Amino acid sequence: NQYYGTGRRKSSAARVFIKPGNGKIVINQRSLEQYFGRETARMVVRQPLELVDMVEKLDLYITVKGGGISGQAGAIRHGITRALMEYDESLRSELRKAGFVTRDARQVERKKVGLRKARRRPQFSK
Amino acid sequence: PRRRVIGQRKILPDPKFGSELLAKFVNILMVDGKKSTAESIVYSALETLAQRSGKSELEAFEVALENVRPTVEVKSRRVGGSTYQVPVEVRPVRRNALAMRWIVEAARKRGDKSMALRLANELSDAAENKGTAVKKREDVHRMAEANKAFA
Amino acid sequence: AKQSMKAREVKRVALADKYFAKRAELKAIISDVNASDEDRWNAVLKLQTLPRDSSPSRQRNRCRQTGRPHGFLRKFGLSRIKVREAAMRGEIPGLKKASW
Amino acid sequence: ARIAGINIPDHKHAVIALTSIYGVGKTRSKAILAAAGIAEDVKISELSEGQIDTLRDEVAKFVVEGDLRREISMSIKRLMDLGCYRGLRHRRGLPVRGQRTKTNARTRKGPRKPI
Amino acid sequence: RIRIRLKAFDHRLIDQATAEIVETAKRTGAQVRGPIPLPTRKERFTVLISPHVNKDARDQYEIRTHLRLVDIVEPTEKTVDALMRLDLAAGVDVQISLG
Amino acid sequence: PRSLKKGPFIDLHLLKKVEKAVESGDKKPLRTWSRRSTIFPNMIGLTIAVHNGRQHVPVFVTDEMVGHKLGEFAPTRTYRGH
RNA sequence: CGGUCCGGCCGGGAACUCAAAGGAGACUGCCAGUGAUAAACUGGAGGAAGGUGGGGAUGACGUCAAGUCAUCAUGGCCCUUACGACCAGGGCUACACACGUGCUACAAUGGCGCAUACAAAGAGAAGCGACCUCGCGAGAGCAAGCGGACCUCAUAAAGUGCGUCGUAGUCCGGAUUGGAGUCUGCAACUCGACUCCAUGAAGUCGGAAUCGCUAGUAAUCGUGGAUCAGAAUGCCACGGUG
Ligand SMILES: [Mg+2]
Ligand SMILES: [Mg+2]
Ligand SMILES: [Mg+2]
Ligand SMILES: [Mg+2]
Ligand SMILES: [Mg+2]
Ligand SMILES: [Mg+2]
Ligand SMILES: [Mg+2]
Ligand SMILES: [Mg+2]
Ligand SMILES: [Mg+2]
Ligand SMILES: [Mg+2]
Ligand SMILES: [Mg+2]
Ligand SMILES: [Mg+2]
Ligand SMILES: [Mg+2]
Ligand SMILES: [Mg+2]
Ligand SMILES: [Mg+2]
Ligand SMILES: [Mg+2]
Ligand SMILES: [Mg+2]
Ligand SMILES: [Mg+2]
Ligand SMILES: [Mg+2]
Ligand SMILES: [Mg+2]
Ligand SMILES: [Mg+2]
Ligand SMILES: [Mg+2]
Ligand SMILES: [Mg+2]
Ligand SMILES: [Mg+2]
Repeated sequence: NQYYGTGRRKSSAARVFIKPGNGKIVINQRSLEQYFGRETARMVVRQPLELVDMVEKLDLYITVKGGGISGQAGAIRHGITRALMEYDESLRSELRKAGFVTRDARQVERKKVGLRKARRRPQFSK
Repeated sequence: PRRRVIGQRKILPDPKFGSELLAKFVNILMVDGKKSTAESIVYSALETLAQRSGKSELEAFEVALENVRPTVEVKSRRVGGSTYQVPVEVRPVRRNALAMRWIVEAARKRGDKSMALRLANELSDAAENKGTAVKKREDVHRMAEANKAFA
Repeated sequence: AKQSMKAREVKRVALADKYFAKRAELKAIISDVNASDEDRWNAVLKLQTLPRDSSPSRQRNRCRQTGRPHGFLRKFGLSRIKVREAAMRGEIPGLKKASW
Repeated sequence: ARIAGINIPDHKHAVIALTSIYGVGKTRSKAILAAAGIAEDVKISELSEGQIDTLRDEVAKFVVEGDLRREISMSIKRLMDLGCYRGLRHRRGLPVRGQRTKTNARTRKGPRKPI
Repeated sequence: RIRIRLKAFDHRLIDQATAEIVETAKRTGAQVRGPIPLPTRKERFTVLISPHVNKDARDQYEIRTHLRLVDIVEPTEKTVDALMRLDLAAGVDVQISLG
Repeated sequence: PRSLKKGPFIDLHLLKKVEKAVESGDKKPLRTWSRRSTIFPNMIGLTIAVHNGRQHVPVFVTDEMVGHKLGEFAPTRTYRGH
């Protein structure tokens, strides 16, 4: 018996599995410190496990593919905040109050014609 | 903007400590989006300062920013046929936004060998009321009393 | 373009595709490794006597309708303007105006 | 310190220090210190003396300060004194390798120079 | 097994052309493996419009080659024959492939 | 430079002409409209005349020139100075 | 689940990411308040998305006799041993100077050397050309694989860790010049890109005046494509940090 999530940040797709346990964190068969560089990424990957009091009770299996180093952090954040709504469901009001259920609908914005970047003009003379 | 009165946006907290004050300060140290080296330089200098002052690591910062928050400053009007400066008071947010910007504008003008040292010096000096930060503060804070006849 | 240029192209392509047997049996002897170093000097003097236009480098893709040399596209076969005038009428299949 | 014609500074490392000669960069500067059995983060100071006694043997099998400058300023004068196109671009003082000179020939033409 | 590609430009004309193959295999026998939606190459093109001098005015067109693929597991004689009986409307390409 | 393993370039109409003109000796200046040939060592001591864009320019070829191609003694566009 | 060379590889499985067809979804629809009882607007509840959710596509009547007769078609006019047509070699690339647009820097938030992770969107038969060997390196040698979610191009770089460096025209910066080479190509002299060995200029943040940007935005980082036998620091695309 285990519960499941799925989250999408910028260009990533996390995939999270929750079991009751002691606190193990495995990502692509790596321990949590072996994958991520910065302590803010280790913060944001953990954040909703700290928010509710469920660090100790549960272990989790995580697979993530494609994206950047923030994409595969916000993706797992959205993944766990989905996957804990299939655990007790009265976590939902406080996760929503905390602002973790909303999937960020931001994405890279394309380059148009005659614009040297997405909105940067070229220069100007008279 | 002309019409839409708009909101000051949210921010992540700091990685290490837990204060949303430092979230602007790690951002103002930055060039070209690399927030990691900005997160590293600041958490080195906020240990070197925390050793040199003998205070706690979070508490060596606010009581050196206190000496560089202003209280009033000028803007410009020209209502009639004459430019006036005007001493207006400053808002509680732009207070800190000016404070954390003067320090970093100063700390890229020293002669040391590293950014950590250039910011630890610049915080110890503005913790002892000397330096290119509080001298700029004296200039801004004196252009109110040189213009209090305008209001 | 002018009415002579397209005649020059349909005179060039015939030679360049007719002599295609000899200019893959001179470059073989030239750019080989173990061949004769005194036949590699006659197979380089034949290559300047096969006629100059017979060469698949010496021809720009003219348009299939007008004759405009610049602004080609290889896939359609028509120029920069005569792809617009067909694709905004309907003669090229699947060619809807893109946005995304 | 005095190695192969002119002196070499001592405070710099061996690899960065040997480039002070005219005619060694960071390829021959590792060729010498790997064909003479020396490390690469010891200085000219705190070496020994026989190490210099064999380093001076290793360096002078190339062409160095005298020979390089005489050969280069031999070949330049030879290219001048025929009528070669590199010769005319030498003896006019204009770029030689086919640069655009409607603007921006400044490294050959010296300074910016009004009429 | 016997696999067939379907390429087209229009997904109201690829779907009838593949339902008239699944309802040929499932009328001469059985064991078709459905249509499987492969990737869709979008060959973009970007041209100018103005005949002389306007580098900041462009039209952008695309071509979206729709793929499909259909497998056939256990073929009889009439199962392979009633497929090569079948032609399809123009716009759709096929390429039969045993294995 | 060329690839070496193709050997040097020379036209046939100048190679056969120069092997005839050595073995007939005359220093009547040999003219050519082929300014792309690598000058060969048995062309040492000849008066040829390469095209430049307008007319031939005469070139008396010595030992020193034999690496180069025949263009580099015909400067192409005239220049005097502003 | 079971074997497992600890490589979803191999029996298997249809769950899941994902690939695509058809649908559900957002309407100021809902609770409150200001309103001229209406039009609306301000907050907040539910929701993944709040008021046009974020971008694109679409440019009214018309204007400056705007821009090209040199894409093509054209009304009149001018030429017809020439203003037509074939060929070799030159020319658009010259340079005393001025202006406009971009790239690389002037360095410690950074040079160099070693190890180490995470992308997206494209392209390919006269084509993309992995493996293996020779070469210090561009690349030649041999010959599988692929009309491609199969095979290639293809390694992402910024980053993270450990060193070295110590404010110098510098191990900063790569301009310019010499010697030796590789490839496509009938042919790189005027004129090709690229790699190695040398050379190491000008420049320490830039005058008056001016330019772009309101959130995945500006700022930096790499990759692909079109045109193309070879040849863009521009053009058009997509993502990474933010
Ligand atoms: Mg101007
Ligand atoms: Mg302009
Ligand atoms: Mg605005
Ligand atoms: Mg061409
Ligand atoms: Mg040197
Ligand atoms: Mg070098
Ligand atoms: Mg432009
Ligand atoms: Mg609310
Ligand atoms: Mg709301
Ligand atoms: Mg006009
Ligand atoms: Mg005209
Ligand atoms: Mg016509
Ligand atoms: Mg011609
Ligand atoms: Mg031009
Ligand atoms: Mg200027
Ligand atoms: Mg370094
Ligand atoms: Mg290609
Ligand atoms: Mg090898
Ligand atoms: Mg350097
Ligand atoms: Mg070199
Ligand atoms: Mg200087
Ligand atoms: Mg300095
Ligand atoms: Mg190309
Ligand atoms: Mg971007």
